[PDB]
Amino acid sequence: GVPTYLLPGSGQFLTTDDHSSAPVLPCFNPTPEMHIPGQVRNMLEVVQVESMMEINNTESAVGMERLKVDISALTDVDQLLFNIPLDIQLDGPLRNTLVGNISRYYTHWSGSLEMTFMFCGSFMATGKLILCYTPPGGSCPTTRETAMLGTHIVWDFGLQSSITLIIPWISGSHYRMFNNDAKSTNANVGYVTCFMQTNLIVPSESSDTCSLIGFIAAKDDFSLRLMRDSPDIGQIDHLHGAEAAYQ
Amino acid sequence: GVPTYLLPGSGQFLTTDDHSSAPVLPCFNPTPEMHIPGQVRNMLEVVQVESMMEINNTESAVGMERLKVDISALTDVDQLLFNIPLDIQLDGPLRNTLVGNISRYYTHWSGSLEMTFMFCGSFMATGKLILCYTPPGGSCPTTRETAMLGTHIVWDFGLQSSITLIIPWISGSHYRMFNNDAKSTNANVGYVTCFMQTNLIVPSESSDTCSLIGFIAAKDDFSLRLMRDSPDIGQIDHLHGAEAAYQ
Amino acid sequence: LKLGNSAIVTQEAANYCCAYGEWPNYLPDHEAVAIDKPTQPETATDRFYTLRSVKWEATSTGWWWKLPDALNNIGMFGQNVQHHYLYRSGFLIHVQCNATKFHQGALLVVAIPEHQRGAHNTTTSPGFDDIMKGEAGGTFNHPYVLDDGTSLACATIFPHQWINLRTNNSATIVLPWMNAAPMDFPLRHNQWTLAIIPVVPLGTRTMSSMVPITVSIAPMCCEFNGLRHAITQ
Amino acid sequence: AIQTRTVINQHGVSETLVENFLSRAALVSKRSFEYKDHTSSTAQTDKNFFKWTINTRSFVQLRRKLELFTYLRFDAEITILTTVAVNGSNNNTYVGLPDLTLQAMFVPTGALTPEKQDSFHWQSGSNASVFFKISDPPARMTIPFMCINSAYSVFYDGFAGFEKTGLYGINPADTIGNLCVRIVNEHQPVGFTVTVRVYMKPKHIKAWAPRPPRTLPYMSIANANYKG
Amino acid sequence: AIQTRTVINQHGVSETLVENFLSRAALVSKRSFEYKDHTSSTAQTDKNFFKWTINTRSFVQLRRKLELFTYLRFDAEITILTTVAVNGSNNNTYVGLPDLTLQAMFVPTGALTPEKQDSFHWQSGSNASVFFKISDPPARMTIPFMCINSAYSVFYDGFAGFEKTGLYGINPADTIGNLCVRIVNEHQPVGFTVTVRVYMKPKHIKAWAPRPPRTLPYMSIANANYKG
Repeated sequence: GVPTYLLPGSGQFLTTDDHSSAPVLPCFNPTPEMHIPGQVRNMLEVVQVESMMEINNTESAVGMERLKVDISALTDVDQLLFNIPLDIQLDGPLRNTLVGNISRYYTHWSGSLEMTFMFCGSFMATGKLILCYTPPGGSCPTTRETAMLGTHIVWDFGLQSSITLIIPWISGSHYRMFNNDAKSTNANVGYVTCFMQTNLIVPSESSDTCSLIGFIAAKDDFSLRLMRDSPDIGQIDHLHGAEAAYQ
Repeated sequence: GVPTYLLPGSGQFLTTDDHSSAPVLPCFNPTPEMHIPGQVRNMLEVVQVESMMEINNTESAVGMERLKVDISALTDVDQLLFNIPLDIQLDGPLRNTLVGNISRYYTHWSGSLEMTFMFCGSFMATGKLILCYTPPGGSCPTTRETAMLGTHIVWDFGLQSSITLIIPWISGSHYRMFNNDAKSTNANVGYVTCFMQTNLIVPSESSDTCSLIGFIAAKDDFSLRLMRDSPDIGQIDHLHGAEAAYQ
Repeated sequence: LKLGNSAIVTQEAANYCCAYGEWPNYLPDHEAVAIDKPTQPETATDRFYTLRSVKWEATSTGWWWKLPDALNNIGMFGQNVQHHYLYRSGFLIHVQCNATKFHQGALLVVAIPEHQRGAHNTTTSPGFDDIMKGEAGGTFNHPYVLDDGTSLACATIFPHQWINLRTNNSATIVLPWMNAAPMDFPLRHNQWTLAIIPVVPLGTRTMSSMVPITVSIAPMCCEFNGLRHAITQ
Repeated sequence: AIQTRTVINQHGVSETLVENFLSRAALVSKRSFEYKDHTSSTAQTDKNFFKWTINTRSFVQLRRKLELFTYLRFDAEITILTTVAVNGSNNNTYVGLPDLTLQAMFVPTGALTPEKQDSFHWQSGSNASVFFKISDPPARMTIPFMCINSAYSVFYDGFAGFEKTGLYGINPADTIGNLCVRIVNEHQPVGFTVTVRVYMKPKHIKAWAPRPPRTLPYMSIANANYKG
Repeated sequence: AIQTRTVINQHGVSETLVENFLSRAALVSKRSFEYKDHTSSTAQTDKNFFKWTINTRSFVQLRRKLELFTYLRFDAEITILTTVAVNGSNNNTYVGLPDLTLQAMFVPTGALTPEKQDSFHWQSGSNASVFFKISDPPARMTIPFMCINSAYSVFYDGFAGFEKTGLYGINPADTIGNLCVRIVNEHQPVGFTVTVRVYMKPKHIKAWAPRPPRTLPYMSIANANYKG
């Protein structure tokens, strides 16, 4: 017999182990694995594709029209139109997105996001619109004048329908540095703002309240680490379908 | 000593394991294995050979004459003579067959069956007889006219004594999709029917009530998976020979 | 354009969506292990079945047609759906709208694998009537939640195009088979769910003047099981 | 409301794989069944044995994890952690906890699910069982991929059949098994309230057609109804 | 009466092998023998030890499985799962379950089967025994092929001899052994009702001359009589 000793930790059940156990019900060939399309091998290609944000930060606009923002002829010049923060696990536009929801399963979500806006107006709905992105170190812009000083682009959607923004190295995490307090410390690591460079003008027969949506995706340098339980849905513990599989 | 830890599941008895244990009563050479004929290495060559079915679906005909069907001069033209379903684990002709009984030991029994009929009449007992097989997607035929539309063969047994049918890809299983209900869900995956193309005619000295039997076998593509206890015989628990080996 | 069927749809430049990057295809080596006699590569079934044009208003929320729920009970696809137990088909989703250049709106054309859509504030499962809708299809009572408890803000990870009416009025999603099964029964199951969901309401200076969303579906590489089988030999 | 930020180097891609992302042994079902000596058959089919159809939708967090993807193929490593507890009191020093064994039998589709702790289905033999004890390490059975199609339809846009009502999302396939756990020992004079906490670790995970996650709270296991 | 169908790929032939088909450890014999301290010898030759002649015909499902074939050669892996149970009551906290050992001794043909728990046949030495405990894993003895012909005649068209009556189907050969299980410990002041559930897994299985299965219910172990 091989002389073995039980190590400290033998016989315990770790929930995060790769130990292959005894295959119960053996010599059973399963259904043979066929090439189902859309194969997911990683969470990165999940978040690398575009996904809309809750751009309307007004709490009166909930449900459908919170994925879109209204630009009218009375929305004037030099006005903050959306104030999207580039932070994942707090309330805002980056809540029910792909990247935000997948990175809510993880603590650390350092990387780069690829956030894309398309204007949803008429074909000749022309208007110059300045998008200002601000770094984590800095104050949020309130006017077009302080939007021009920061790193910004001027997107005239008269001829270009979708604008494509590349964001350098957003890095946020979950912090529990306090001793057993469970404070759930958050982070502010960026803002993407919108301002009106000129009045949005439309033909008289077309709608003046022209709308705008936007997406967000991720690049290859975006990555996640140290998976956790996502607190989007809690345990309800009284589901109607429950205690029926238990029967 | 080799440092070992007890895995979760060590010391348990799985009934479906291939672990070779300690050979009790050793250095004992058995009776040396000689070539006994008819060696069975697989359940496929069991079911690949022909076996009769309970073709008479009438419950009045039980025992002997349920393996055969009577064709007389008064059985007329365009009449349904047998209505064999191609389903294994429900009551019918496919109950006490080889393939049905072996595949009652298994849940999934996808494959092809090779079901063979021979006419058991006189030598000059001539009669055109149409056999219609229907796919799982479709209704059971009731007349010769709807038997001709489906995939069918016309077997005149005046000169040919045994007819041989090949059935493409019957696939049935056992389903317990309901949560702990034990409904024992079944499947309907085919029918083989019989109709009279013309009146069966016989000489006056021979018997008019000419009989017909049939067999069923399986091909090489027939296969079984996920073995279970066969419910053909239940536990009686009061057998007379029992408690005598226990003495 | 799109002349490979018995019915064509004339439109602008294609700009197709290779749905998950892959084209429709028939059974490869999976044919031998699946249900036998699948041979019929039904080409009259590939007719471009244009559903009736659902009516885009500003007050509208969305529409959906499950892909075996649509195209059944009509045409060659419907007749072979009743006569055939199981099938495999990719779908060429083609979504058009005769919207003017002056019209305002975005439209999430999204095709959903297994849209097991839930009911609203009832714990019971949706049934035959509110799932198997048919040619006209159902409407999203809550398009933001996609009637499934999910989020429309992440509906774009599915195979999707975008009718931004200022740049395109045409969608083309070339769906593959999309099932765990190699071939599956069209009566009891839907592999896909086309969803015409306006994330922007239709905009005009009037009371959202009329555009129709005409939806045209061709089952690409549609393959049923064969009723006509030589049962002899 | 302290706002702090840290720089993360984070040069890894393998932690976001689907295999690592779903291959965590999470609590998928747990109840305490009352094994204490039943002279009278009361609250039958749930009293003296633990029955649970093997589904990932029973617990909400792990449920929302696996309905991130439409189609999934995995060999569910089932780890069954049973902790007994004596109901009532006998003495003050030590009540005496026996090393009683349990038959954590796996009942697949097409197989007879037991309805009592002494039914004939426990001794079937065809449906595989493990016999493990409290003093033993918890039973680690890695059940294989039990589905007649090639992936688990965690959404099934359709019904189990063309008739009846309530089968939406109920695949005739998947139906991974009926995890039936009893106590093999005949009823002790003292009783135990044994809670079977079974953990599922999906293994050899392949995901297909990735989806938006669930955002409003769930209302039922069998469906995907929502509180909008 | 729901009627559903599924498409099964099912590209396997090895699951229908005879070795896999009969190599499942099924319950072949089980009774509870009353080991509790016998000051008076009552109900002798069955009270204080478990005797069972090793035959596959004792349980019906496994019996119908092995009389699918006429001739069988297998080394019967015998797994003996004994669960004791204290009859009566002593206290309310813990009755105290000792780690008592058992001699699961295998008595072949031509060997003396014991008639009591303290007979001299238990200490024979020639007939091999395993000594295992309740706290130990169950005793896995793989007994070899014990037959003076080359296969087990699960039907024997004939008698054990040309004279006497009742030997039809009783092979002078086969007679695989007398599985005799006792408790090695001398009688405790408290009693245990130990049930010996022994499981046979046939190993290295070769089958010959395959047969129709049994269709009406059995009526006796020794014969194949039928209720027609």
